[PDB]
Parts: sequence; structure tokens; C-alpha cells
Amino acid sequence: LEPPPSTFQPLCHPLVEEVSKEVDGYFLQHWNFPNEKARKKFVAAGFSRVTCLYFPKALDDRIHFACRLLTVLFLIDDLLEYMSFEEGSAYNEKLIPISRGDVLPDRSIPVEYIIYDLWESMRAHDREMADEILEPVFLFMRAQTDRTRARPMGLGGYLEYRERDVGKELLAALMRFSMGLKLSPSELQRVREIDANCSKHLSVVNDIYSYEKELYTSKTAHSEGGILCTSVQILAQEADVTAEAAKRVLFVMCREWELRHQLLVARLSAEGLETPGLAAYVEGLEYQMSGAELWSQTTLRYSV
Amino acid sequence: LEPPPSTFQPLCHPLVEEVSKEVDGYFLQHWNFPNEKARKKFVAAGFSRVTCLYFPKALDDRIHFACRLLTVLFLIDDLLEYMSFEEGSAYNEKLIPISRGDVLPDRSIPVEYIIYDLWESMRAHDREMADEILEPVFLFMRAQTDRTRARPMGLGGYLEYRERDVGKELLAALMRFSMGLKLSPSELQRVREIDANCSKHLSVVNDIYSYEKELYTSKTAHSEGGILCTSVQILAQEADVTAEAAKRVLFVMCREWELRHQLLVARLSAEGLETPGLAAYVEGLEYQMSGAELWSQTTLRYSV
Amino acid sequence: LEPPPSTFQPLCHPLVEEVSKEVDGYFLQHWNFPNEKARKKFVAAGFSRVTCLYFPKALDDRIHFACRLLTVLFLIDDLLEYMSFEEGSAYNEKLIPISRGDVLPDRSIPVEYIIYDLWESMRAHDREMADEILEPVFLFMRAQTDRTRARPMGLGGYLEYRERDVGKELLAALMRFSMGLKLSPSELQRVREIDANCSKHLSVVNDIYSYEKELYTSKTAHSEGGILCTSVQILAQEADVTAEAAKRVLFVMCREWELRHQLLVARLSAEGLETPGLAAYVEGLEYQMSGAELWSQTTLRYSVV
Amino acid sequence: LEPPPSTFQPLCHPLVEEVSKEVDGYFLQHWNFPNEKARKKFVAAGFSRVTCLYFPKALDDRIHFACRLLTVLFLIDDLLEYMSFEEGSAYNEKLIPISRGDVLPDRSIPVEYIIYDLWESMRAHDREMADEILEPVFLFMRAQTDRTRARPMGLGGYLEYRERDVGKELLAALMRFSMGLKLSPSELQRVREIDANCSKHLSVVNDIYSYEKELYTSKTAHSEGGILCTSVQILAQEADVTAEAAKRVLFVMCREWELRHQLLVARLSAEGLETPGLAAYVEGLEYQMSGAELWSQTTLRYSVV
Ligand SMILES: CC(C)=CCC/C(C)=C/CC/C(C)=C/CSP(=O)(O)OP(=O)(O)O
Ligand SMILES: CC(C)=CCC/C(C)=C/CC/C(C)=C/CSP(=O)(O)OP(=O)(O)O
Ligand SMILES: CC(C)=CCC/C(C)=C/CC/C(C)=C/CSP(=O)(O)OP(=O)(O)O
Ligand SMILES: CC(C)=CCC/C(C)=C/CC/C(C)=C/CSP(=O)(O)OP(=O)(O)O
Ligand SMILES: [Mg+2]
Ligand SMILES: [Mg+2]
Ligand SMILES: [Mg+2]
Ligand SMILES: [Mg+2]
Ligand SMILES: [Mg+2]
Ligand SMILES: [Mg+2]
Ligand SMILES: [Mg+2]
Ligand SMILES: [Mg+2]
Ligand SMILES: [Mg+2]
Ligand SMILES: [Mg+2]
Ligand SMILES: [Mg+2]
Ligand SMILES: [Mg+2]
Repeated sequence: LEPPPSTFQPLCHPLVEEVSKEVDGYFLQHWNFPNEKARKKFVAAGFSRVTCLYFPKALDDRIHFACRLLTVLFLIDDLLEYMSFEEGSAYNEKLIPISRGDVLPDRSIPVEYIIYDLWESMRAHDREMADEILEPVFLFMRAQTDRTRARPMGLGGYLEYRERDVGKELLAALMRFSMGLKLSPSELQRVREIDANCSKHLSVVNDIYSYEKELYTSKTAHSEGGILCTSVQILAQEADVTAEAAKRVLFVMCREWELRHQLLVARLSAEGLETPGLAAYVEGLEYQMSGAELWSQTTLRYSV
Repeated sequence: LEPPPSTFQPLCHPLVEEVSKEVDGYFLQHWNFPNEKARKKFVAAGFSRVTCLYFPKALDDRIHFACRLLTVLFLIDDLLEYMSFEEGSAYNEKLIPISRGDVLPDRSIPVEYIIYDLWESMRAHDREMADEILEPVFLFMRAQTDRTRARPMGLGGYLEYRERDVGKELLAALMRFSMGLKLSPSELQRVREIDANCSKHLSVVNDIYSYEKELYTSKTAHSEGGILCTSVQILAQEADVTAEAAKRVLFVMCREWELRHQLLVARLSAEGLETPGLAAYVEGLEYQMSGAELWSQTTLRYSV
Repeated sequence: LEPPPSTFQPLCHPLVEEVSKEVDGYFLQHWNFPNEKARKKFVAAGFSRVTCLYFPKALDDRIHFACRLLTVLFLIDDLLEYMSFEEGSAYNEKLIPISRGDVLPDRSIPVEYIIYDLWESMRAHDREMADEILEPVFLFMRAQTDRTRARPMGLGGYLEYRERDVGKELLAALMRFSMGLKLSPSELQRVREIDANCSKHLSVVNDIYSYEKELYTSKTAHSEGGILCTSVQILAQEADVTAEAAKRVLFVMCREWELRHQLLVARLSAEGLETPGLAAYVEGLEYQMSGAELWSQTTLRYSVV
Repeated sequence: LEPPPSTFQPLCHPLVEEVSKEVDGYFLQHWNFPNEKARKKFVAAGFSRVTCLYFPKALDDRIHFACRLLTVLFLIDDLLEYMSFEEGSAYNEKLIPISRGDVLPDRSIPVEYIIYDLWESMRAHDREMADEILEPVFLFMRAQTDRTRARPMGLGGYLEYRERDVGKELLAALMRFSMGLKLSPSELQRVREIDANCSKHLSVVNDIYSYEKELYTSKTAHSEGGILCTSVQILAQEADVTAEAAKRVLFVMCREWELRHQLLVARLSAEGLETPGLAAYVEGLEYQMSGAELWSQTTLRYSVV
């Protein structure tokens, strides 16, 4: 597997090792892992490492919140693969009022009190920015168990749906939270098209590198929760080629989205619409894209 | 054309007579109408009346801003029908920096100074709420000359496009501006699905009532600006029936979206999630749907 | 679900009881039902009753052939849901040379010899007309396992696909067979538009009533054979409404195809191209539409999943 | 637009200069061109040259038939752009009985007598093989004015339609005619998957190079005949990228179909299924793909709109 060249350069948060020990340690203490092999696999994935590659300009005293939130969403993402759509939906819906702080957790259930304590701690740190991450998380949670996953999709309809299932909007809100980067609604409206393009890049890069994992899951886990729903197989079907061939084509499409990103940002700036906040934001998106790809290329999660 | 029953009751702003006189009078003074027949056709349309049906709970001192904005948008909407997509786009793009206040108007050109003065006066009245209307308007302007109008579309793809072409988002921000109704990003995220449903209703009710007008325009106006792009045609073509039959089917679909609106709002309230600002906002959407329909049923713009 | 008003009036073939008892009796003797519950459910479907609603002016000595063919196709229709498209296709292709009479059945396999004996008997009664049903049937059969069921479709593309999957053309050739109604190659060209419209009505009325059944199936059968492919779901997702809402909208669309049927018919008559042969056929198409709907409204196949 | 690497070597028929002169000469005498500009454009397109790249192993005394047939189909393809679907359908349907030899041409109407005389001369040369090109040509002609061109299509649905509109099957029959290559029904059935794959390549390579021409047509010609129906626009819309970006992505997918052609061919041979006639046939398909691309990269038809 050979990626075509990219002009995007990744960056990693300076505190990645100390924060990853802190956050890995918290989940190894509290989360219900089934056995030692699963604990080792959890550490091998490097979930705080992908968080620190996503948000390398996070404030030093906020990056750990983002590591915790992405880590617990990954752990849940993997649990849902053993559930039906209905079970998975019941599982996520329990957590939504708890995330809001509206329902207290059952403290004998780690996922509930981990979720409750985390969002309470983020609101204590910055209430307004924390509150802006909630509905984007819920939108993602609901997409994860959407029966649209078991229905035929074309490439266009898939990318529209995958924007939610890849958590693009929660990642943008979490990036802003992590950086203390406040943007007005008018500013956010200005970069809507840049966001949508970025979402496709994140989606398809993840699909390419995680395909062998997902293929294996689809054959071994729950026929609904584990269902293969990915651009790799949607393009392979549409073009009647192999998955390997579809990945080569999708990679080339990913570099076209990187070019489009650069063009859209250049236009924003030329029209005099790139504020200091927006400049930081679109550079932030570029780190998400290159950081996700660097982690995807190297994590044991996808290679074993 | 027999409208299926509806539980939505329309409401009109109490100041409709006074404001209509004022705003109609302003455009009759400044807008370059080509002849007397057009001046009469302008008055006959009742553009301030549809605004007052749209925002019946607007603050007494803000409703005229809304009448002016929708009036000038309607006037431009009609001029664009006689231009190419390329000519329309150049026309609209010139007005966008002027709307932002970044570029002074040529005061010998009425659309330029009307646009400049209007936005300057809105920002003087409420800077932050006025600024939230700008990108929604520009989104709508750019939809009007999108070459996607000249290409095949199914009902789903069309509704997604029409959401921009009908100005759903600018109407929402304009409603909020006009009521002084401030909503947080989190509140707005909670009603995203309610907004999307409402958009379909506005789009298709307009398509139904404005069909004879748009058909006539497609036969006599510019080949691009006049191109017929509407749910009436799309459904007739997909189902292989007449435009008349398609309207009767679309009308039933509109009442289904009304029921869905009620369901979605009831769920929002049943969860603990309908804030007082949200309650005002979703009520406001219901006025928009019923008000648009009432105007569309009665305006001379559509019957002659 | 309250149907909207209709001007079409259904008719049932006079001999419905006799032929039902006869043909149900034949399949209860010969078909490989898995258990007693399945035998009771088969009887509850009333497959001979829908045949008698579809072709109420069939000749008295021909109607049983049509009940047999539609019964065995319904039965295979249900089996294919538990197969891959490849398995399903292999199953059907096996029956095609057998239906032609070119290949002997394995008499230890009831579907093969039931199909074999059926077609033999039909050609024995009217070789010319029986032969006209064959390619229509194979068309329909190949549609059933068409991988295009596993591809995204809008409503227009769906209706063109459904024409084959709902068996419009085999119902036409069967209707004609069962009535002794012969039509010239010229007469059949004139009604190609009336046919396409009628296919939409059969397709969608079935979609509406069979939705709950097909939904259950899409959750419990084979990921390919059982895949949900229906106008109710296509409209629900295109318009963002519930399945129940899409059913109410589609039903109104059905009534418009009815009005359009009447229009295309008068139009054929006003031009005077309405032959006596063509006139019986389009009245027969109207019986198919209204009969299909009456059966669908009442059959336990659709109300008890 | 730099084409990505290919392992295919295009070949050109050795009589290309002599046959181009003969066949261009014939159409310049008989066809009604609207002006001198159109006559020069015709010669610049080099329609005998694409024929000779498509079929470089054609028999020396048959290559001119293929050149004539593809030339007149290109000319008609362009005329249809100024017509409605209904007008173009009537136009094509008039030619079908004449192609068959069943109806005499109006000798004052060049398209009619050029088509009549050409198909008569092909049947005079090799009746059985000429006749096998007819239904593939008609299939293509009816695809050209098919309403589905005005309905939304995703990539998979489009490629399925474009197999007919690109004339894949007529090109295969014409290749076999021109090489005197006779295949059994069994041999033909064996290569269906190879055929389907090759069709996507022809289709998309053509879409890539002809996009600027077709875009201009869609802005200036008939709203139906001139309608933009192409993978370039479909992918640009689905992926949200520019047309140029879509072309670069689609070109990489064309090389994947080249690789897949090679794999299918290997497998045919690895099983026991590759005959001498099949080997010549699938090698001929490779020349079609590389030849069509080489012509498309260099013809003024696509670079000067
Ligand atoms: C895209 C990426 C590397 C990281 C996104 C970072 C995270 C955790 C975002 C939260 C939303 C989730 C869990 C997306 C996983 S997409 P998926 O289910 O396809 O991920 P998988 O392939 O299972 O690793
Ligand atoms: C939907 C409705 C009645 C009013 C919307 C109210 C306004 C002014 C919205 C601003 C954007 C415009 C002019 C949309 C017209 S949709 P169109 O071009 O289809 O309207 P037309 O049919 O030309 O009246
Ligand atoms: C259309 C109709 C009610 C009757 C036609 C009568 C028959 C048997 C025609 C033969 C072709 C078949 C099996 C159509 C059923 S469509 P399907 O698979 O959707 O039917 P289902 O919903 O499974 O009953
Ligand atoms: C594909 C290729 C180079 C040649 C095919 C050779 C020929 C003439 C085949 C006959 C069928 C036709 C006319 C296809 C043109 S595809 P089109 O209408 O897209 O061709 P255009 O882009 O107008 O040149
Ligand atoms: Mg996952
Ligand atoms: Mg996931
Ligand atoms: Mg993945
Ligand atoms: Mg308009
Ligand atoms: Mg408009
Ligand atoms: Mg309108
Ligand atoms: Mg069925
Ligand atoms: Mg079926
Ligand atoms: Mg059904
Ligand atoms: Mg063509
Ligand atoms: Mg062409
Ligand atoms: Mg082309």
C-alpha cells in the first residue's frame, strides 16, 4: 500500500507522552476490559496519540479532555460492532442524557460514570465551549446505528452520511474547545464548504487504512453492528473492481480534496474574509487531515 | 386546485397595512421599474404582505427591515430570469461585498444603494443579529445561478438544493433578527432536523402555487435564468404523470411534513429540551409555513 | 391505512371456489412444505383467489393453468429471499430449460417436476399462446436476482426495474393465454404506453401493502435475497418521512395512474385505433389493477407476518 | 492532462492512410455537410483513423466496411444533438428497416442510401457475420435517445446504461466481422465479464477526452439531444470536485480496469476455457481500449471545440 504524495505536513502535541500515560492509565483503571490481551491491544492503538496528532495546537491544560473523549468514543465504537442496530441505539441513547448532565450515572457501570464525569469536568473548565460539542457528539452517535448502513448507497450519499458517522462536526467543536478558539456564527458559516471538503478527506482516509480491520469484523462480529459500510466497498461495487483497486483510486481522490482545501482557503483569504480566528481554524483542519493520516499509517489498530 | 386540510393557522403582523404602504412606496420611488405596468405588477404581488405573514410576531420596529430585504430579493429573483447563469452570478457577486458593507455603492445604481443602505441600517439596529443573516443570503444568491438547475435531479437531490434556492436559512435568521430572538449554537443544533423538514414544506408549497408562472417564464425568458427546476416537474417526470397530478401528490406530501413538524416538536418538548427561545422559534417556523401558503393562495403574483 | 377513493371496480372469476380447492389441493399434495404451519400459511395466502381477481374473464377451462403458474411463482419468490443472488440465480436458471420442456425434471425434486408438468400441460392445451409466456417469465425470473436490487435507485429508475420484478409482461401474456385473446404485433405496439403505466400501479400498490412483510424479511433473511427494495422506502428517504407517511403519498400517486389509464385508453379510442382485441385487453389491465388491490387489502399474507 | 502509465501498446491498421482517403472521399461526395467549415472538421476528426486503431488486425479487404459504418454512426451521433428525444428516436427508427435491407432508401436522402448501400455491401461480403452486427447497432441506436439520459444516475447505473450508448456490443460484433473471427455461443458467453469490464474503459476514456466538447454542446444544442450525460459530471457531483479533478481520478480507475482485463484473461486461460478464437478476441479488446485512448488523446474532434 503506497500513498500518493501530499503537501500537508503533520504535527503532534508536545505533551503526547505524558498525556497518553495519564489517559491510558485512567481507562485501564476504570473501563471494563475483558482480559489482558484486550488491555494490551487498547494501549497498542495509541488513542491519545491520534488525539494529539489531530489537535497539536491544543492548549496544554485542555488536550487531556480531548484525549479522554476520543478514547471513550473509540471504545464504544468497538463495542457497537457486537450489537444489533437496536441494541447499539439503546446503548448510545442511555448515554445522551448522562452526557448533558441531566441524568446521574449508575456508578457500577463504567461507561456511564466515565461519560458523566468527563463532560462535567469539561463544563467546569469551559462551559460554553463544552456545551457546543454535545449535539455534534449526539449526531455522530445516532449515525452509528442508523439502519441506512444496511441499505445500498452510492458514493455521494455515502459521503453525506459518513460525515456524521466519522464525527466531523464533533471533531471541529472539540478542536475549538481544545484550543480555546471561539468563532462567531458568521465566521463558522464562512468555512462551511471548507468543513464539508475536509470531512470527505477524513472519512475516506480512515476507510482506506481501516478497511482490512472492518472487513474482518464484518465476517466475524454482529451482522448488523459489524456491517461493512465504507467507501472502499462502495467504489469497488460501482466500478466492479477489487478493494485494493478501489483504495488506489480513493487515495487519488483524497489528494484532490487536499488541493481543493488549499484553493478554498486561498479564496477565503483573497476575498478578505480570513479572520485571525479563521486562519487558526483552517490550519487546524489541515492538521486533522494530515495527523489522521499519519496515525492511520502507523497504528497497530489497523495493521494488526 | 383543492388544498388538503391543515392544522396550521396563519397569522399576519398587525402593522401590515402601514408597513406595506411605506416599503412599497420606497421601492416605487427608488427602484428602476421599466414601465407603469411593472409598477402595478409590483404592488399587485404584495411583497410586504408575504413578509408580514412570514413573521407575524416580529417586533414593531424591526418588521420594515424584513419587508425591505425580502422585497429587494424578490425583485432580483425576477431579474435573474432574464440573465444567463454567468450574468446572474456576476450580478449577485457584485452585491455581496456591498451587503457586507465592505464596498460603497455606486449611488447612480438603485439596487446597489438600496442594498448598501438597508444592511447598514440593520447593523446599526442590531449588529450581531444582522451579521448572522449575511452568509445565509449569500448561500441563497449563489444557489440561484448554480448550473445544477440545468441538470437532472431526483426528488431528494432537488429538495437538498431547493433548501438554498428557497432561502430557508436566511428566512430563519431574518425571523430571529425580526423578533430579537437570540438562540445559542447548542439550541440551534437541537432544531436542525425541524429546520430541514420546514424547508421542504416552504419549497414545495411554493413550487405548487408558483408552477404556472415558472412554466410561462421557461417558455419566454432566458434559456438559463428561465430554466424550469421544480418539484412539480421532477415528480411528473419520475412518476410519468402530468404536472396537475404531481401537484396533488406533492400537496399530500406537504401535509405529511406538517405532521412530522408536530411530532418532532413534541419529542423536543418531551425530552427536556425545548427552551423558551426554542419554543418561540418553532412556533415561528409554523407561522412561516402557514403564512407562505396563505399568501401563495391569494397573491396575484401566482394567479395572474 | 385508509385507501383514497377509486373508480376501478374489481371482478372475481366465477369459478374461484372450485379452482382454489383444486389448485391448493395440488400444491398441498406435491409442494415441499417444511411443516404444518407453513401448509396453513400457504392456504391463508389465497394465491388462487388473487389469480381469479387478476383474470376474472379467463375461459373456465384455462383459469386453473394461471392459478398454478402464479402459485408456483409466489412460492419460489418466497424461497429466493433466503438465497444469495448467485444461489437464487442458479436455482432459477435450473428451472428455465425445464419450463421449456427441453430438459426432464428430477422427479425427486418437486419444484422441477411441478414446473415441468405445468408447462407441458399448458402447451398441450394451446402451444402457440403458452410459448408466448416463456420469455416474459424468464425476464421476471432473471430480474428477481438482478444485483441492481443492491444498488441505489431513485423512484423513476426503480419503477423501470420493478416492471420486470413485478412480472407485468408475464401477467399480460398469461392474461391473454387464459382468455384466448390473440393480438397482432401492431396491436401490441399501440399499448406499450398503457402497459408501462399499469406496471407502476401494480408495482406500488403491492409495495404499499407488502411493506411490513418485506421489512420483516429484510431483517431476518439473506443479506442479498432479502434486501429491501421498494417504493415505500425510496420515497421515505427521498422525502424524509416515515414509511407510513410514504404509503399515504404513494397511494394518492396510485389513483393518478388510474386517471392516466383512463386517459390513455380514451385517447386510443378517440383516434379510433381501439380494435375489439385491444378493447378487451385494456379492460383486462384494469381488472389486474383493481383485483390486485382488493386481494392485497384482505390477504393474510400481508396482514399477518 | 497527463495520462497515467499503461502497459497496453496501441496498434494501427497498416492500411490506415489508403482507407482514410477512400472513406473520407466517399462521405465528402455523398453526405450533406452544412458548410465548408463542417467539411474540414469532418476530415480533421479522422474517423477512419479511430477505426484503424480499434481494429488493427482487421482483414485488409474488410477494414473499409468498419470505417464506413463507424463514420456514419459518428455523423448521426452529432446530428442527434440538435434533436429532441422523440425526434432522434424517429430519425434512428427510420434507418433500422433500411439497415436490415427490408425497406429501400430515398435516394435523395444521403443518410438513407449510404446506410442501405453499406449494409447491402457488408452482406454481399459475409452474410452471416454482417447480420450479427444488426441487433447490436439497433441496441446502441435506441440507447442514444433513451429518456434515462435525463434521469439522475450514480456511477454504477450510468456505466450500465453507457455500455449501450457507447456501442460496446456493436464494436465487438464489428471487430469479429472485420477479422473474420467466428466464435461459438459458448465462447461468447464465457467472455461476458471481460466484455463488461472493457465497456467501462471505452466509456470513461471517451467521457474524459470528450467532456469539453459535450459541455459546450450541452450549453448550445437541444435541451434533450444535447444533455450532459457523463461520468465526469457524475463523479464531480458525487465527490464534490472540479471536472478536471474528476478526470484525473477517472483516469486512474481506467488503469484499474486495464489491470482487471489482464487478470480476467489470465484466469480464463488458467481455467481451461481459453480457445484460439477467444485468445484472438480478448487481445482484440485490448486493442480497442488502447486504440480508442490513443485516438481520443490526439483527435481535433476533442481538442478543438
Ligand atoms: C477518523 C479517525 C482516525 C479518528 C476520528 C477520531 C474519533 C474517535 C472521532 C470520534 C468519532 C469516531 C469514533 C470515528 C471513528 S470512524 P471508524 O469507526 O471508521 O474508525 P475505525 O476504523 O473503527 O478506527
Ligand atoms: C417561498 C416564498 C413564497 C417566499 C420566500 C420569501 C423570500 C423572499 C425568500 C427570499 C428568497 C426568495 C426570493 C425565494 C423565492 S423562491 P421562488 O423563486 O420559487 O419564488 P417565486 O415562485 O419566483 O415567487
Ligand atoms: C403484484 C401482485 C400482487 C401479484 C402479481 C401476481 C404474480 C405472482 C406475478 C408473478 C410475479 C410475482 C411473483 C410478483 C410478486 S412481486 P413481490 O415479490 O413484491 O410480492 P410479495 O409482496 O412478496 O407478495
Ligand atoms: C468511444 C470511441 C472513441 C469510439 C466508439 C466508436 C464508435 C463510432 C462507436 C459507435 C457508437 C458511437 C457513435 C459511440 C460514440 S460515444 P460519444 O457520443 O461519447 O462520442 P463523442 O464523445 O461524441 O466523440
Ligand atoms: Mg469503527
Ligand atoms: Mg465507527
Ligand atoms: Mg474505519
Ligand atoms: Mg422566482
Ligand atoms: Mg427563485
Ligand atoms: Mg417558485
Ligand atoms: Mg416477494
Ligand atoms: Mg419478489
Ligand atoms: Mg411486495
Ligand atoms: Mg453519443
Ligand atoms: Mg457524441
Ligand atoms: Mg463522448
